[PDB]
Amino acid sequence: SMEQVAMELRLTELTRLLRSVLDQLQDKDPARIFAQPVSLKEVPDYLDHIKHPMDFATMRKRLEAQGYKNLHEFEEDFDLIIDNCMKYNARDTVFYRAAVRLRDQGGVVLRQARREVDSIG
Repeated sequence: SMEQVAMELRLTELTRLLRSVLDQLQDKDPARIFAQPVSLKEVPDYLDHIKHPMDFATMRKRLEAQGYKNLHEFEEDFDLIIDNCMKYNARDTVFYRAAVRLRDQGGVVLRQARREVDSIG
């Protein structure tokens, strides 16, 4: 149908906007602490601590399969990245501190993205 196509153009455009959002958030992580999944070879107990792992490469795979239906779902995944780190790592670690900084800096980007998603529909 013509509607399904219209729907698919909006998903594609949302994907377009979320790709730009993802690139902006990932620039706030110059150390690349959040770039890839925590290694289960290097942290074999990780899943005993963290039940839903997340990282920027995994978000990117979901993104490119148009797997985010709305901004809320995308934010949920970003928030997992931050929250998993803040639980697994202690407060006095470069990891925890990197997550705090990513959260603080990402807030600005996410604030405007919500306005853009509401605005452009």
